[PDB]
Amino acid sequence: DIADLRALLDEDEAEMSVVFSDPSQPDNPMIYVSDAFLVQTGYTLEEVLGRNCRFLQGPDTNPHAVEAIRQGLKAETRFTIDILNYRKDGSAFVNRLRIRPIYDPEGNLMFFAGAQNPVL
Amino acid sequence: DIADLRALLDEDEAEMSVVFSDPSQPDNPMIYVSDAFLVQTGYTLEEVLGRNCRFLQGPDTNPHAVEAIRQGLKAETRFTIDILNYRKDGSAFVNRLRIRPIYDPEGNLMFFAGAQNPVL
Ligand SMILES: Cc1cc2nc3c(=O)[nH]c(=O)nc-3n(C[C@H](O)[C@H](O)[C@H](O)CO)c2cc1C
Ligand SMILES: Cc1cc2nc3c(=O)[nH]c(=O)nc-3n(C[C@H](O)[C@H](O)[C@H](O)CO)c2cc1C
Repeated sequence: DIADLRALLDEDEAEMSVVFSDPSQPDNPMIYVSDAFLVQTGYTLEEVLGRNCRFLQGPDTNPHAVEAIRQGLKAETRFTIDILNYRKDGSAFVNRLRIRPIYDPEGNLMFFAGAQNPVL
Repeated sequence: DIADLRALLDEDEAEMSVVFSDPSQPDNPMIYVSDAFLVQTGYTLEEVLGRNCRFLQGPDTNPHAVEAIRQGLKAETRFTIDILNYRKDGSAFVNRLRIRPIYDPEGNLMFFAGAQNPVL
C-alpha cells in the first residue's frame, strides 16, 4: 500500500506541477511529483524520485535565488520566488515557485510542498 | 498546516482505535492517534504522541507476542496478533492488533498503520 500523498495537496495545486520533499531524509529529496511536474520538466518518474529538486536549476539560475530558497526552507515558512529553471532538453523557463511547510500532529516539520508555475 | 494523516486510513479503520508510527524516527514513535485510541486507553494526546506504543503493554503481556510484533515490523508485512494490553488505570484487555506497512511512491517504507480492537 502506497501513501496517497496528493491527499495533502491544496485545491490550487491539483492541476499543477506540485511536489513533496522529505526534509528528514539526506538532501531533502522529492518523495512525490505530479504528472504535470514530469511533463513540464521533461523527466520520467525514475529520473526524479529520491532526488533534490535542484536539478531544475541551470547555467543562468541566480545563485542568490537558490540561497533564498535554502533560507526559506530553514525558516519553515510560506514563500514564493521567481527562479530561472530548465527542462531536461536544456530549455529555460521562469518558475514562480511556491513552497510551504507541512507539520505532523506533534507540530514537527514533516514535508515541504512545492508548486511550480511557469511565468508567461 | 498539519498533514491529514487520517486520509491514509482504510474504511475499516475509520471508527476505530487507529495509530500511525514513523519508523524512520528513533524508537518508531506514534505520530498520529485517533480519538478512539485515546478514549479506549485512558490517555491524553500529549501523553502519547512521540512515544512508541509499547506503553500499552503491562505486567502479564506475553514477551513472545511483543517479539512477534517486532519481527512482523522488520518483515514489513501485514499481520494481526492478540496481545494483552492495559489502560492508564491499569485495567487489562485483549487487543486484536492489526499492523500494516505503508510505502512512499519510491517504494520505501514510510509509516506503519496500527488498528486496535478489544476482543470481547
Ligand atoms: C518542495 C520543494 C520544491 C522545490 N522545487 C524547486 C523548483 O521547482 N525549482 C528549483 O529551482 N528549486 C526547487 N527547490 C529547491 C531545491 O530543492 C533546494 O532546496 C534549493 O536549491 C536550495 O538548496 C524545491 C525545494 C523543495 C523543498
Ligand atoms: C503502528 C503500530 C501500532 C502498534 N500498536 C500497538 C498496540 O496497540 N499494543 C501493543 O502492545 N503494541 C503495539 N505496537 C508495538 C510496539 O510499538 C512495539 O513495536 C513492540 O513492542 C515491539 O518492539 C505497535 C506498533 C506499531 C508500529
